[PDB]
Amino acid sequence: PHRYRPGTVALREIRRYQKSTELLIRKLPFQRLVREIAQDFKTDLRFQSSAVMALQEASEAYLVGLFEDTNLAAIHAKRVTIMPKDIQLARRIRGER
Amino acid sequence: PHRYRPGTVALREIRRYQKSTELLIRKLPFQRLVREIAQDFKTDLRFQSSAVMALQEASEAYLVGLFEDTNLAAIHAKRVTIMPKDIQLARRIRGER
Amino acid sequence: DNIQGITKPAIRRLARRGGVKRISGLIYEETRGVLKVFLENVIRDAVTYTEHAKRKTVTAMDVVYALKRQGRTLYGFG
Amino acid sequence: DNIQGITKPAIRRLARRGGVKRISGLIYEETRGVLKVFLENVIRDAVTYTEHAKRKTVTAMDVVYALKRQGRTLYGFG
Amino acid sequence: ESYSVYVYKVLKQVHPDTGISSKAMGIMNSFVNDIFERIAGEASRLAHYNKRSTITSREIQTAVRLLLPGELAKHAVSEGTKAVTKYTSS
Amino acid sequence: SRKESYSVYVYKVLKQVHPDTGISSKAMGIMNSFVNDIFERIAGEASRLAHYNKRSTITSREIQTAVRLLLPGELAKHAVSEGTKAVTKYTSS
Amino acid sequence: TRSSRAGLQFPVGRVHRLLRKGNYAERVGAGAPVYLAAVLEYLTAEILELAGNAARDNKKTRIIPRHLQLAIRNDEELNKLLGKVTIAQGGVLPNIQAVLLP
Amino acid sequence: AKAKTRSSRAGLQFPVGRVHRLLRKGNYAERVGAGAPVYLAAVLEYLTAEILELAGNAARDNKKTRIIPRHLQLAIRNDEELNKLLGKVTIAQGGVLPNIQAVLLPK
DNA sequence: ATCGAGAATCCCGGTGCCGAGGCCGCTCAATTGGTCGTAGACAGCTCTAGCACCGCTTAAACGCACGTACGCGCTGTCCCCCGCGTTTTAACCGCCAAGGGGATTACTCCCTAGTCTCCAGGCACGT
DNA sequence: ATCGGATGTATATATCTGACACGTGCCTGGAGACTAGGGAGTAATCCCCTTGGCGGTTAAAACGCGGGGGACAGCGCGTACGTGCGTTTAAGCGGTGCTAGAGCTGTCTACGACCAATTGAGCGGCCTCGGCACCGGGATTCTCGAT
DNA sequence: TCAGATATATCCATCCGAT
Repeated sequence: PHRYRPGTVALREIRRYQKSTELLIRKLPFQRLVREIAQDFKTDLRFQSSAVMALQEASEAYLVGLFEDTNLAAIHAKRVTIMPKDIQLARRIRGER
Repeated sequence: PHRYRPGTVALREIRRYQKSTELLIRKLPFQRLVREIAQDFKTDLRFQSSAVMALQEASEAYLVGLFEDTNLAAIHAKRVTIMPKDIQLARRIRGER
Repeated sequence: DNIQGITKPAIRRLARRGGVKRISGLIYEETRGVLKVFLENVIRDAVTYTEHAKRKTVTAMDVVYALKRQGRTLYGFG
Repeated sequence: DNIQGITKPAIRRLARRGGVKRISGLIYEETRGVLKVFLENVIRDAVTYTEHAKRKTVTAMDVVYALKRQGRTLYGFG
Repeated sequence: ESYSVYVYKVLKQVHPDTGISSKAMGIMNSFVNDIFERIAGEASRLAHYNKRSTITSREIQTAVRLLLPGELAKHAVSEGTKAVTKYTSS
Repeated sequence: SRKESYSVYVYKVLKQVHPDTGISSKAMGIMNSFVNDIFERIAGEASRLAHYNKRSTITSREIQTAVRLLLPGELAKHAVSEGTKAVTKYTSS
Repeated sequence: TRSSRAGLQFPVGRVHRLLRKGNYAERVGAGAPVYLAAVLEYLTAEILELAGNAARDNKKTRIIPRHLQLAIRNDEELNKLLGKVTIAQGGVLPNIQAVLLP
Repeated sequence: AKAKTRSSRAGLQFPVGRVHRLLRKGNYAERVGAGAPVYLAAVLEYLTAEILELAGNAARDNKKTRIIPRHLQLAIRNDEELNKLLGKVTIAQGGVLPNIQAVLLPK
């Protein structure tokens, strides 16, 4: 019926996702990935739950910061969409690479 | 009657400067600039020449890195000439505010 | 294989909180790679810290020590 | 107005050493501003260190410490 | 072993009708510990710098001048000097 | 008074590595400052690690842990191997 | 108690034993721990009043870490001191670039 | 009896007693062991030898006998591990490694 | 899709120069050989929270059409940065004098560590 | 500009509930006194290292003037990408049970702090010639208007 | 031990789709 013009819903969800404080990432897949990565360095380890929570918080915060930086990079080139060139630029400048 | 193309001297000076390791900045204007800045905190201060040289090296290295970043940001933007939007973006992404 | 545990909607939600309108289809793999490399970069120090103490479990203080080592201080877990 | 002692050719030489090819006219003021800010931020700490030791002459090692504050770690002197 | 009741008393001094969560308590404890660590480390490093052997008021005043930004430094050093002179007065 | 420097040792190491190569004084200052920086960084990391475990002394193993933390990747692999070889030399005495 | 002698709230004894046991220096002075107590009191007081103001701006009588994030990020001087730190469960202040809006 | 230096017992070249005195004076902990300074001296010696090898190679490459800071800068910038260890340090009088962007090259 | 005048650059060889390296004399910090208090190496006991499993439920991830807007290529305009000649001027080098303060040395004194003795307020605990 | 319907936004009402602030007990850390001696404050002296100026020199900075090519505005197209809809999946959630290992307790001995001789390696002063920068000349290779 | 999360009716600011 009423077909929404694209972009307006995309413009939405900034209000709700900037006031929310949730983790936005599933718990069990993340814990399985953490255990998979830790399997390489040393076998037969056990993980504290609080450590997993803190890891998740740090990781999501780092991704949010990187996305902010790459958005600011992408708006420069008179474009609106993100391109992996922008990610490469952002990690190139700030000294991570 | 023989005039070079407008963009060929640039590469020659890139080469000769990058194979160079001199100071590239006059000494007396920098010394008087440092004294003018330092007069605002505690008057009648007596600088040491080695400190002046250290400030020279640190500041020049910082500027060289900053223009490298600016050139990279500009060449991302399908352009050759740099404009102050590039320098402002590079300063902001590096986190200096 | 567990790197595919991060589906597209999670990435889109993170990007929306980041403040973006439109994302291309190539972003997901780059985000996955950056996430993964960050994980081993942290976990290496974490496991070293827990190994020096002659234990078998990574406490939260180890993770906090690992994060502070790289200059990314975290508050909330002591 | 001593800040205008940093001439146009000097900025050109530094830009060339950076590895840029063509520069617009308005860059000069921005460079002269950012360099001024950087010198402010260094000299403040250096003067603090020299003032603490009841001295009135600024030695180079104090500048080395001051750069060490921002994590620049100048080599050579001292 | 934490600074639990002290921040609560300070809050009662400034805001007699507001509460805090446990998570806010942890954030306060960790923040105070971090700031204390920074100040103590800078003071120790500066005390070694001058071939000195003790920690005095001058060293910490210099460290506070060095770490905090401009406007906060004046207020902090003023309140600290007020505290030390009230202490030494009696 | 007297100033202390790492000049003689590094000169001996150079003559052990490359028989016929010279050195300028500025390079010597670079080497001295580099050695001081590395020593201070390692010592600080080791001291913090010893505090993290409610210890009160400096043994070799936490130095090894600090080396494993600070040096990037494979460059540590030789260094640790260089350490254990040296220390067991001294234990034999 | 020494804390009441200077009229503060933070303890002189705890910071004193921390300074001696933390092995920063061989010997410690006398008025230095008091100075630390003063500066810590100042920092905690200002941050708590800022957080309380931000909380009552949301018709709330309790402090939550969201209020702390909003308060910390809203001051230019405080943002400079804690630029490189992530707060657990804190969220991010709202911002939208102008070009995106139609 | 005849006194033998500890650095000679281990066969090292960097002094050991100096490291021990510095660690005692450096106020890092209450007390120190005997097995630490030898390990630290070995690590320092290995690192400085590793850098000196590349420095000498770089100097030899341009038919020169001495060592100049330009050679050290090139040696550090060439090796990726040493670059990572020294990623935020400025070498005075060192210059910059040669690099020219590909797009900027004329067609 | 080539070439030659010309301009920038590599190479050989001669020249002076200054500091990198070597030699020697003189110290104090490293070395030996002892003693002595204690930190943790070691063994042993406990109780918890970390791991594993299962059944149920539902919010969410996914595959699929479908219309579209914007990313990108193209064309065209025009203005402004570069290259080159011409004309100052202030950086720079070498020289000189002068005086002030940053280290030194000696001397004395007072402030915190140490030791012991006494006493409550602040950490678990319960509602 | 303009309105209509239709989605998603704040606001009040009611209803649990689970952290929450408020008492309680007791012992481990916090004061209070006396001493010493070693580090730190103060007086006096030099010598060197910085400041300041003078005059000659020319490398580099400043000014002016075509002119080509890079920045930028407008047009057009087609495809990757938003958005709803039906459908499947596995993440949460709540129980239950088993046990490896974190964490605390009690000894004693090997180990490092510390002190009194003991001496040789490392620093400062004084040569000195050989690698290295400079310059001058010739030989070499790239460049752009010409083909 | 009650301040606050949450179910329920509603709710006002906005946007497409023509007009």
